Amino acid sequence: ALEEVVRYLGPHNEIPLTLTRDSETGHFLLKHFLPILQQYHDTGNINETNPDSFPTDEERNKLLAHYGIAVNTDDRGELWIELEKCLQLLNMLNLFGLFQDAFEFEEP
Amino acid sequence: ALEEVVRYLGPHNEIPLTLTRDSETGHFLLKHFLPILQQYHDTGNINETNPDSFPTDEERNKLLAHYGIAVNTDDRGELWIELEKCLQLLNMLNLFGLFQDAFEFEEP
Ligand SMILES: C[As](C)(=O)[O-]
Ligand SMILES: [Ca+2]
Ligand SMILES: [Ca+2]
Ligand SMILES: [Ca+2]
Repeated sequence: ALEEVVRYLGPHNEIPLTLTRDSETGHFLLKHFLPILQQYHDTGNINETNPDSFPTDEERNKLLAHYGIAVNTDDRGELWIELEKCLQLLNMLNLFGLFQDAFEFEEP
Repeated sequence: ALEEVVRYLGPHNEIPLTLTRDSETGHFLLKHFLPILQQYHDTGNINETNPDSFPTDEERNKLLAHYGIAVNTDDRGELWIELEKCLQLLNMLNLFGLFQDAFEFEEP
C-alpha cells in the first residue's frame, strides 16, 4: 500500500512537495522531488520552483548523476529512493522542518 | 502508559538510546538523550560516547540553553520533550534512520 503526506512552500504556499512511501519496500517515490531539485540546481532558490515544470528524462539523468542519487526500480519501471537519501535531500533543501509535524510514534 | 523502544550504537553496540513516550502527553523522557547530546556537543562524534558517563544537572543546563530545548515538567519534577523536538534531535544526531521503524506518517 501507499502512505502519503503533502506539505507546501513558497511565499504563498503554492509549491507542493509530496512524500509517497511504499509500505512494502519502505522507499519514497522519486518523481515528486524533481521540480524542486531542478530549481535548486539551477538557482539555489526553491521558492522559485514552478511545480508544473518537470525535468525531462535527459534532465533527470543529469540530476541523479550530479547529486549521486541511486534509485530502486519497480515492476512498472518507476523510480524510488531509500529513506536515508530522502532525509539527506530534505536536509540539503532545508525542508526537514516542513515535515517535522508529519510523523507519529508507533511502538514496534 | 509508557511506551518504549531502544536501539544501540558505537563500535561494540555499547551505547544505548532509549525513546520513552508517555501515551497521555505524547512527550518523550529527556534524560535518555543527555549522554549522546553531551558527546555530540564536545567532539561531534556520538560513536565515542562513554557508556559510563552521565551529565550533571549543571551540564544539562548548558545543553538545554545551547540547543534551545524547552522542557515539560511532570508532578515528580522529571523532564520531558515534545514529539517534534524528539524528531529534531534524532535528525540532528543522524539517528532518525536507526529508529525509522518506530515512526510512521500521520493519518490523512
Ligand atoms: C518515568 As520513570 C519514574 O521510569 O523515569
Ligand atoms: Ca522519476
Ligand atoms: Ca501532524
Ligand atoms: Ca533530565
